[PDB]
Amino acid sequence: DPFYYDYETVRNGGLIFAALAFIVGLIIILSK
Amino acid sequence: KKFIWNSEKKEFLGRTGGSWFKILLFYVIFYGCLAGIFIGTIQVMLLTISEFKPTYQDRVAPPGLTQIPQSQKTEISFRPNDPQSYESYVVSIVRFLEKYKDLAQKDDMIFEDCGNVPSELKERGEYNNERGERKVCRFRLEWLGNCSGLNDETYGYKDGKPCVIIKLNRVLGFKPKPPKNESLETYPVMKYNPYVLPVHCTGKRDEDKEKVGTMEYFGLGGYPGFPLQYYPYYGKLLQPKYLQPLMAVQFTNLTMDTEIRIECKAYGENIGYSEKDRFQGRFDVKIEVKS
Amino acid sequence: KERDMDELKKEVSMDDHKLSLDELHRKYGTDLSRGLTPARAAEILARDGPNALTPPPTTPEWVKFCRQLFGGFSMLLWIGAILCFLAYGIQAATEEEPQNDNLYLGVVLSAVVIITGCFSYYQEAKSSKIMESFKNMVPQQALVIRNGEKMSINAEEVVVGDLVEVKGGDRIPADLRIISANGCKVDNSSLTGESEPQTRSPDFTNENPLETRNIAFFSTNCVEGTARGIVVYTGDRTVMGRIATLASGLEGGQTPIAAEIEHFIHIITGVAVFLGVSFFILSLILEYTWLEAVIFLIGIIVANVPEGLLATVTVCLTLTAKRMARKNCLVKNLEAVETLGSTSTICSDKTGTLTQNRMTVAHMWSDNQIHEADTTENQSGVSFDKTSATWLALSRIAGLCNRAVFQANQENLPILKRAVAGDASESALLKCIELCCGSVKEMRERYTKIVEIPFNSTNKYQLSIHKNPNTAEPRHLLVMKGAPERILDRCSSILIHGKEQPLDEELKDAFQNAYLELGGLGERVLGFCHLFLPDEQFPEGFQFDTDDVNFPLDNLCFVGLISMIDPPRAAVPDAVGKCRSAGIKVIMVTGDHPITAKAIAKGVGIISEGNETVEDIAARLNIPVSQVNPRDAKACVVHGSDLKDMTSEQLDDILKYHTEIVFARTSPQQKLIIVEGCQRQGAIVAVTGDGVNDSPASKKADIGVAMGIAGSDVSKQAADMILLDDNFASIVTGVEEGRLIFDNLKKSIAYTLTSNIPEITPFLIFIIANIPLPLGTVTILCIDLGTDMVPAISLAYEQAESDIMKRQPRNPKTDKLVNEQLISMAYGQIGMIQALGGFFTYFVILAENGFLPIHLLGLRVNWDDRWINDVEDSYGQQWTYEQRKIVEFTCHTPFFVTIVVVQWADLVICKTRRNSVFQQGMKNKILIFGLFEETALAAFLSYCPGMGVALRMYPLKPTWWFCAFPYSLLIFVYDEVRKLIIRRRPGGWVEKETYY
Ligand SMILES: *[C@@H]1O[C@H](CO)[C@@H](O[C@@H]2O[C@H](CO)[C@@H](O)[C@H](O)[C@H]2NC(C)=O)[C@H](O)[C@H]1NC(C)=O
Ligand SMILES: *[C@@H]1O[C@H](CO)[C@@H](O[C@@H]2O[C@H](CO)[C@@H](O)[C@H](O)[C@H]2NC(C)=O)[C@H](O)[C@H]1NC(C)=O
Ligand SMILES: CC(C)CCC[C@@H](C)[C@H]1CC[C@H]2[C@@H]3CC=C4C[C@@H](O)CC[C@]4(C)[C@H]3CC[C@]12C
Ligand SMILES: CC(C)CCC[C@@H](C)[C@H]1CC[C@H]2[C@@H]3CC=C4C[C@@H](O)CC[C@]4(C)[C@H]3CC[C@]12C
Ligand SMILES: CC(C)CCC[C@@H](C)[C@H]1CC[C@H]2[C@@H]3CC=C4C[C@@H](O)CC[C@]4(C)[C@H]3CC[C@]12C
Ligand SMILES: *[C@@H]1O[C@H](CO)[C@@H](O)[C@H](O)[C@H]1NC(C)=O
Ligand SMILES: [Mg+2]
Ligand SMILES: [Mg+2]
Ligand code: NA
Repeated sequence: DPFYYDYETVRNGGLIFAALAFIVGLIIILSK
Repeated sequence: KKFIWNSEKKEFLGRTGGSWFKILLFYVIFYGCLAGIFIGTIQVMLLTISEFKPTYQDRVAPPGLTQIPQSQKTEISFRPNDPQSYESYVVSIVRFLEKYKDLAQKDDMIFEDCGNVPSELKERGEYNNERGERKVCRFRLEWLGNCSGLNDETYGYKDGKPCVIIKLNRVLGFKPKPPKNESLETYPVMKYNPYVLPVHCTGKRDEDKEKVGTMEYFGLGGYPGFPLQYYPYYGKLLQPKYLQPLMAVQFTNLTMDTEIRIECKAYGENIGYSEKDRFQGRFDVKIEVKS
Repeated sequence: KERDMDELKKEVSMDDHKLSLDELHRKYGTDLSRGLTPARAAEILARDGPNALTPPPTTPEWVKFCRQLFGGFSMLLWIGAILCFLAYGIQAATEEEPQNDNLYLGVVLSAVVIITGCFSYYQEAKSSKIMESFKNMVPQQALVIRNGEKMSINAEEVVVGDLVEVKGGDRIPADLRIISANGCKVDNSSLTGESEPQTRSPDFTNENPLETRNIAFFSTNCVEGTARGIVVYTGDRTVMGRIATLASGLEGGQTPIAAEIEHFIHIITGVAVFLGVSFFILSLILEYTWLEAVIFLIGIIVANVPEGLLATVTVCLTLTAKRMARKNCLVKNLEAVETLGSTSTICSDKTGTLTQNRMTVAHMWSDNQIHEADTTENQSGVSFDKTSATWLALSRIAGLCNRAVFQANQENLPILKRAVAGDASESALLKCIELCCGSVKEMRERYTKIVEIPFNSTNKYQLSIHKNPNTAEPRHLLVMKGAPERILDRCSSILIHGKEQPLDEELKDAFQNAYLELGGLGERVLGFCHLFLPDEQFPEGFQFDTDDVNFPLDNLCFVGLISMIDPPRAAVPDAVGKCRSAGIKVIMVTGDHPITAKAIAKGVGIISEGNETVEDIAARLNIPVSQVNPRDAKACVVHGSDLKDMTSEQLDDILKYHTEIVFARTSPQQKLIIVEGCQRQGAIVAVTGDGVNDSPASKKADIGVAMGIAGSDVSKQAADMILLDDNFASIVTGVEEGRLIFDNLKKSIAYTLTSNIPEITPFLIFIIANIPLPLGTVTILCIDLGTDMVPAISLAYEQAESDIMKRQPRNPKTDKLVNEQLISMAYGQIGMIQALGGFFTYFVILAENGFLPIHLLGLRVNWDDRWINDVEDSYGQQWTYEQRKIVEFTCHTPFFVTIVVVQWADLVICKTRRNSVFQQGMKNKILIFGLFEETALAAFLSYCPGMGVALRMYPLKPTWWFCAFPYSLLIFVYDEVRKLIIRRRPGGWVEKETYY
């Protein structure tokens, strides 16, 4: 039915993105 | 230091005349370009959508269930004697049903007589513009018995034992699906389960359910619901002057001078509900006929 | 009546020291040889107060906490919170089911000030606590003579009018009136600024009770010798006591950074009330009643207040103060970190601040040649040639014929900063032989001393005879030292590369011009000579008792001269050059003799070489000084005797027409008057001192710089900055960081000020066009106090776009922190593109769901209504209350994301004010993380399970993140081409309107 949106996949993708970008930024500030 | 207004060396509000002109000219050019840019992008946005269908329709997944007396708090409080006490209700009922008169639905080129019996759905092709302006099935006031009458300009409604019709939220391409014959305890209803969307009213608790004595439903041919022959909706552009189905509910045995709560819940598979939106699928009303 | 009390202290002190021995004992009622009875001592002990300065006025910790909750900026956030609860009072009592938005904001605005107060208070308190670990208050017992008996008692147990005796090494307790001395030299360094040890003579010498010698002073140490004296003043009534009380009763002034904050608030509130009022009137003209119009006025004015800017500013200043503490340059004030950057006139102290305040061997005369010894404090200079025989012969005269030795624990300490017992001159000689000529320990015992002659009161000469240990000659070695004019009379032979020559006038006058050269350079020169006694006339067994002429006074062999003076610190000359290079006018303010101060000024950079004073021009033309024109003299020496007879206009004239000024012999009060004269010009003044005379100068100055160790405690408490390492180059670092943080502040501010346009425009057109709300309140808090926190802080980590130490100091009347250009950019251009970028995303979301933008006009009437659950869209669909409210909140969330998207480009363009981004470069790792964290946090605030439940922030459909992409790229390209035209056309248009 066209009245349904897979919001769970998009939400899951937004959280994985929010996790990867934060850990990458942490690697950015820890130049060793 | 706050009298920099003017000087004999040319300053106004802080700067000279030639400088005010330069700055004003720059800001006009800057903002004009910004306006043209916002317009160009918003035009691209207008071109990414069609005229016959909204791109996103999931935020209207569960259709609503509204009423005719759009009360300030979904409450119906008036006096069975004072005519001005219930004027705000009747005025809205007459204005709502003003487009349902036999004289309003007179053109045979845009109206089609569906029938006296709720039948299967009527699909008028695809949603494109290859076909002309679709037909809208007629719905005369006579279907809602005891809450229509053949009154004059003012629909003399019910003072005692009032009337409250319900309406299914018009949704484009929405195909109502009534519950299966395997009805999971749906509060005595007629056996016309396949070609009508059921809607049953009730109280809310042990008190409201006892205060409300008898309810009488009225619809197409006498069924408490909406006939499937009027769905789905094809938009306002392709189907202007469309008449969604109506269904009236009258509360005959009411306990006067007592505010009681009524929940008219619409049943079906394609009808969802929500604990945050008391109107998605279901419908609430607080009636109080104080004499 | 404290106005009169401060005035009677700004006056130079007076005295009755000029009295006969009989009259002083009659006035004080005290025996000259027995002091007073202990009962009479305890009577004045319990009469006026113990001999100790009244402790400073204690500052409770709750006082300075409530202080950090107030201010100028926090005051704006306080009045904003008051308007939030006032608007909430109107909205609650007048409409049905009021919303908790405005109250949620009032409690948030209050919390912003409290958190900022706790953080800034923790930083200033942390600064004061480490200062509490620097008070090495060691009680010092004094030697007081009472009832004919000597008694050692606590310093606080001394009273007025009693005999007090001090030993060489003992610190003078209170202000004494010398009655009997014996070669006693006191150290008036920490008080009046006199460098060399000024002897204390019982007879009255000078009218000024300061230059005189019959007065011992509070906080002064007896260098050598011993002396007696009657206590005149005690406690706060002392010299340095009244100076300290003056420093405690002086005003600190208004810092330039705070003046810029106040000037910033004037513009923020000016445009905030302008918009609030214009829209209040526009609202009443449309349809909204007074009830709703007042809420519009307050909401518009309050929303125009930068909420997150207080924390970013406080943290910005904190981040710079951190680097100040890393290099041991502590600042007791969190904002005094910027004060050095705005400095344009430095008033420096000579003795103790510019110089090391320690006698050190400067130059030497050997073989008719001047050799400069390393006078640096860290021994990082050129070493003289130490291979000839004249150097060994001279070094033995100085290392042997001297009354100076090291102490017990002086072993692991450096050769220079170690304690040495004796005269200051003998101390410099010992530290020079122990550093350039090996060691003096085994070298002194190598020559067994037989008969010595100490320094004499007249014809001051010091001589001694020693046994000869060379494995060649058994003749006794006689060494003698003294003033050059006294040794020239007692010599006939001259040493040259080892052999002797007569006293020929060709090289003798060559020694005289060298004497006048090392003397005119402000140094103290001494003559050293030695002679070999004939072992055939004075055998190894003959004892030459110290009575008659056993050694030939004349016909000696002079080796050379040795000059000495307190040298400037290591990084002092280069630092002065760096301050004059940045354009800071350097003016020396000291109380020392002009003969030494003029030379020090020429040697540090205050007086450039070639520039002549009013006196030098007169000496060059052999004409009186009253003939020359003072305009022909670029520099000038101002004597303290003449400064007393001056007005304000004359001091203004001294400071305007003269670029290199040196104030010599100026009393502490005169130092304060000089500081006030420089402030009358409207320029920022920074005073750097060490002694108690610099306390009223460092307190009144916009910023006082005190030495962490070589400076007294009084001037250390009244100053706003402390140099724990005493490295004067820290001043150069302070002015560099002070200007750098000022520019990074301009950037950090324009960043937060740009976001105000897209934060307020939704609510504005909401009232104008009657459209649903494009941006919610919670979503605004997630921008000001959420995402933008890290980019605004990372914007402080920015570096210099050019050479800051090359440009001139800012003008307090011209170059403001927040000028009309920054508003023309943030509020005028950048924030404008950000607001349009937000509205685009708003229309995109609404039009794709079925609510075309053309259909959104006048829709807020039935939109914000909670009961019209059949609101028709452009396609005819009926929307309930929560369905369309779900769309409005999922329309506020992408608006917030839109702000972050445009903030990407806004952070990259505000990162550089003039240079291109490709020129500066994204090397700021905190800024890169500022973008990564901002993005991850923005996505997290939308896609976390329960965001639509707690903050009403629904997840976004992945197509909305690109609705703001072209707007951000537009912001970046427009500002990049803007900075480009500023580069190629630095003339006026693109620079005087956009460059902020
Ligand atoms: C509509 O209203 C009429 C009254 O105007 C109802 O008619 C009554 O019906 C009852 C039976 O239920 C009879 O006993 C009465 O004699 C009728 N009275 C009149 C005046 O007709 C009618 O029942 C209502 N219709 C419905 C469907 O309830
Ligand atoms: C309509 O409601 C009334 C109540 O208002 C019902 O009549 C009551 O019946 C109880 C017994 O259960 C009596 O004690 C009351 O005195 C009655 N009241 C009146 C006014 O008659 C009545 O039965 C209901 N009728 C229908 C058709 O539901
Ligand atoms: C200007 C450029 C270089 C900045 C790089 C960051 C851009 C490319 C990133 C930052 C945030 C990102 C979005 C993050 C969140 C979502 C929801 C997710 O389930 C799909 C990906 C999607 C739709 C991303 C698209 C690309 C995006 C906009
Ligand atoms: C809701 C609508 C009607 C309000 C429209 C407000 C617009 C027209 C106002 C808001 C801020 C204004 C600018 C504010 C800042 C500058 C720089 C200044 O030195 C000259 C005025 C100038 C150039 C203004 C031009 C007009 C401007 C952009
Ligand atoms: C001079 C050039 C570089 C500017 C060209 C403008 C480009 C960058 C702009 C113009 C219109 C914009 C698009 C407008 C329509 C859509 C569909 C929407 O739901 C998401 C935004 C999206 C995907 C935009 C992406 C960026 C876009 C293509
Ligand atoms: C549902 O079942 C009833 C009997 O249980 C039957 O009479 C009726 O026709 C059925 N309806 C449908 C649509 O199957
Ligand atoms: Mg000093
Ligand atoms: Mg803000
Ligand atoms: Na101060």
